[PDB]
Amino acid sequence: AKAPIRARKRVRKQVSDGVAHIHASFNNTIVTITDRQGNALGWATAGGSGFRGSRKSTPFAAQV
RNA sequence: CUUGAGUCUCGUAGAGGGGGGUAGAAUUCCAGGUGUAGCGGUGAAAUGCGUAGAGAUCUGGAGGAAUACCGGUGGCGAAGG
Repeated sequence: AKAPIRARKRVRKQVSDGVAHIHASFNNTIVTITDRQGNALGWATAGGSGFRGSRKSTPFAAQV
């Protein structure tokens, strides 16, 4: 063993495939990637990107 | 008398009515797994929902109300329908 790399050479799972489920809501948009059996692996939102109801509800907030 | 009106047979369309029964789907709501700090609401957000484990996604469970399409100036009703 040498001293370790500056950016990772490896990654701890490799399940390859999933589903992005989007709930594009009337006030927001919520995006969650889930494994193929529907157990959610991680998520993020429009509204948490510094937006209230009034801006989180847009395709640009959803894009983020 | 049969012509107005009345009567049965018989062909027949129908969201007509009353009584009871019913299927699938949905609006709603919860838990928990997975996940992790977000969710929700407008004109503005606040009010409201969370982090004490939500929202979202999967799976389990709960209630009460109503039938999208079809569909027509159509068909039916004593009218309200």
